[PDB]
Amino acid sequence: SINSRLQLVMKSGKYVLGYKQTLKMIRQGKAKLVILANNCPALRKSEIEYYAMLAKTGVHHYSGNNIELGTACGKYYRVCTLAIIDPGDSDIIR
Amino acid sequence: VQRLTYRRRLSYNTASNKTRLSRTPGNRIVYLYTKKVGKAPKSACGVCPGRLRGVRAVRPKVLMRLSKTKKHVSRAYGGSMCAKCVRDRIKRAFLIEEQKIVVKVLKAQAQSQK
Amino acid sequence: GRVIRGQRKGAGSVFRAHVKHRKGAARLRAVDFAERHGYIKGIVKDIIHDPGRGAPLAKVVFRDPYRFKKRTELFIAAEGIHTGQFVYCGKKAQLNIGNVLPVGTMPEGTIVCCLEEKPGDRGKLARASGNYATVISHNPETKKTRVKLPSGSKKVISSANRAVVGVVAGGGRIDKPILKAGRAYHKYKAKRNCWPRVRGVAMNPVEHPFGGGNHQHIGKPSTIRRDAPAGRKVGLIAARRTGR
Amino acid sequence: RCRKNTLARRKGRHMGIGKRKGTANARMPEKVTWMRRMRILRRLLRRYRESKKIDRHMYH
Amino acid sequence: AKRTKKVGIVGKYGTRYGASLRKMVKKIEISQHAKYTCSFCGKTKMKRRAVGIWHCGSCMKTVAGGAWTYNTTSAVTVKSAIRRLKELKDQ
Amino acid sequence: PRKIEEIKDFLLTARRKDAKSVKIKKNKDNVKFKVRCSRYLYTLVITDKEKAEKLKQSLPPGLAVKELK
RNA sequence: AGGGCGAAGCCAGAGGAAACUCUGGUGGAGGUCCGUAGCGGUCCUGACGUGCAAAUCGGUCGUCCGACCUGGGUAUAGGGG
RNA sequence: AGUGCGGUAACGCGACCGAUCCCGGAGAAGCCGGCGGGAGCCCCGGGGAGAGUUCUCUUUUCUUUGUGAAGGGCAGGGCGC
RNA sequence: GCCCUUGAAAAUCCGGGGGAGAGGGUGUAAAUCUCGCGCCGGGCCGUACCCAUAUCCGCAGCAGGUCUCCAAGGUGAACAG
Ligand SMILES: [Mg+2]
Ligand SMILES: [Mg+2]
Ligand SMILES: [Mg+2]
Ligand SMILES: [Mg+2]
Ligand SMILES: [Mg+2]
Ligand SMILES: [Mg+2]
Ligand SMILES: [Mg+2]
Ligand SMILES: [Mg+2]
Ligand SMILES: [Mg+2]
Ligand SMILES: [Zn+2]
Repeated sequence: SINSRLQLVMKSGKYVLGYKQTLKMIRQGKAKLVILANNCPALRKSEIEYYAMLAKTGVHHYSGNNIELGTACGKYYRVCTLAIIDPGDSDIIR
Repeated sequence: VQRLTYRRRLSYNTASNKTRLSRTPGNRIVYLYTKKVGKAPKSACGVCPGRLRGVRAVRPKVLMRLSKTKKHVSRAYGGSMCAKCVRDRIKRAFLIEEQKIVVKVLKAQAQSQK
Repeated sequence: GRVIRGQRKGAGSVFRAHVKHRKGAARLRAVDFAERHGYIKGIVKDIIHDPGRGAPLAKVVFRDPYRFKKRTELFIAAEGIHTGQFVYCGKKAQLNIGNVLPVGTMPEGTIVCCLEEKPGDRGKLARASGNYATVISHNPETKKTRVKLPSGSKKVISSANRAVVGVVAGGGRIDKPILKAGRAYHKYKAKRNCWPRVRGVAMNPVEHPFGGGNHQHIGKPSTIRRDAPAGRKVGLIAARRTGR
Repeated sequence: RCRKNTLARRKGRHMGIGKRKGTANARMPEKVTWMRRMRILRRLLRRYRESKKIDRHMYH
Repeated sequence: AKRTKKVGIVGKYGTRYGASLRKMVKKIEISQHAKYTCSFCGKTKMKRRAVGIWHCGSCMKTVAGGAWTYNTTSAVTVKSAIRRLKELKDQ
Repeated sequence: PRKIEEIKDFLLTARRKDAKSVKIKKNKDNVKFKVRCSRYLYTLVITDKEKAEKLKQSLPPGLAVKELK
């Protein structure tokens, strides 16, 4: 499961939550992975999906809706897009 | 106190018969009849509830008088559509066409395979 | 004596329908090559309220396939429709909700509404609010389909004639009590002059056949022929059985 | 003559139980009295915060 | 039960209309005024606009739903059946 | 009406074909110069008195120069 | 007009192991109450009763955000509306 | 070469070619509550000009004390930019 | 906030997408949903006064009826008296 591996990333690794910030992380070429909630707007997703394709970056569609993902980042707010810059000691990146 | 009367034969207080008080140089409070409140145009997108920027919200039969620059804005879809909905239309219309090309490529490979 | 309230509703006049603010008819798209052979795609531009109607409607806009021109329709909203959704329709339409396709295509047990009673009629059966029909069974030759209507009846139908998949939106309206007479008044005012209704027992015997008496009673049987001249046909018409 | 009497009303006069006809809430509406208070105390709080007297979390 | 023991929303109606009706209204009267979650953004803003039509204020997604609930049960059960049959047809 | 800010500009407006009366209001502390045209009544505020007295001479062919009192 | 009652939602504090409950606020619901204009028209079986009036007057009354009141336009005509 | 240019951008600048065709907007929206801003009026403290009172008291009490539209500037509101 | 109430049409006016066309050939052109200025025109009918305890309708200068706008000080919850 992905929730478990994220937990560790959020604890120990470096990361960034949200679309304005993750698109800046990909555009820098630092972002190693991009998680998308399922409810994300369709235009947004396809835009991000293209940005990863240009930057040769992983894109993982999360199983849950943006409330679940934010819950799954350990935040009381809700996150639709999340980039993983440096995982701490997790194998979120395979 | 100076009470006052309407200045036109329309007695009834209506959408048409709206007023305001004004002190003249003669030093008498007088009714002036007021012009209706114009609205800025809403977006062609139709989801963005907020009305458009950089347009003189004025009663539509005035627009006639106004200069072109007042009536619009320097952009593609200028003064017809909000920016956000343009820069989403743009990248949408682009990203869509890139996938149409990808499906065309996957179709052509499948023809060459078969 | 008098022409009774009831006979009078036929002359229209006061008892005609109130239709200023009504947003239009709630049809289906008309058939054409695209509908007939493939599937035309349109988008749901908005969902609307239509006075005197419990079902909400849906401005659905297509592209006319002959003139450069964006034609638009008023579908009755299938429940779970929303804006910025696409609404495909035709023979080769995908069997998902808010998607109008011929009854002959769609499998058995398939729930539909705004279902064409006769091919090309533009959507006549099951278009109320919480209502729908179910496609029972197909006869491939004869090109006919059996459909179970909300009344219970199991009507036979041409397999060509279309329907929107899914039930009608705004269901369970009638679970809420009205309470206030006022609330009744406000319902029928956006419809037609049919409300505060006076019982024929109340009336003098010139304006209704139950009228008169020293006691508010009917006096004759309240069941009645339907070979009955208009003016008597009052109470329970052709009532097969009458009680609880 | 009025002006003189209004000056009496300032001193706190002709204002006892037996010269009131309206309810207390009519005379000074409780809502308005509340509105004043919030608009005071809140104004005091955000002045304190914006002088670094009190921190974010205290303020809240 | 701060202000009322057992009327809540239907305390507006006062004594009127009878106990059963007012109890019967309390169910709907609650649900219809409820703010639901917009399964589109995920904010709690789905609010009935008029009968059978619910609007997210943020999402701006108007959504044909039930008369007093964003979803009827009927609609939900119909949805799943259609999805099942769709899969049965195409494979 | 229209206020003007350059002594030259008012001189150019006064020199048009459409113009006529160029009345002059000594307000004390101000000395305006109101020159009527077809459409607008142009005015020009000239705070100095000697500069106003100088301009007085600089209007051209025999216009009204109907000084106001 | 102006008042009264103070429904949902919201805040804090206190208790509760939880479920949740109490206390103080805020909030302003309603074919809600009082009560003006308005609309009406209970009683005095008052006045008047060759009247002011071919139905009026006085006090007293009902209602006063709603099946509210109301101008103009428009529809329905005689065994018909 | 030349169917204007500025701003990261919201957008800006006095003008800035253009048909049938198409899309959109404005015209074009219920009632009720609360709160806020702007005026008119009222109020208060004073300046003046004219009044009335003055047996005693009263720096008195009373009146009056202005700037149209249209432009330009600037507050002051608002913004789901 | 309320609605099993969701609360006008059209004339007219503008914006945008498109890009069929048009412009002159190195001092000018076509172009100004033209910017600033300049010139000429805007016909037809209504326009007195009353608008109500005396200009209206109730046979009358009839205690009846008849749609609106403006709306000072004091007392007072108050457009109550
Ligand atoms: Mg008019
Ligand atoms: Mg502009
Ligand atoms: Mg009777
Ligand atoms: Mg009979
Ligand atoms: Mg009597
Ligand atoms: Mg007598
Ligand atoms: Mg008399
Ligand atoms: Mg006159
Ligand atoms: Mg009068
Ligand atoms: Zn938009």
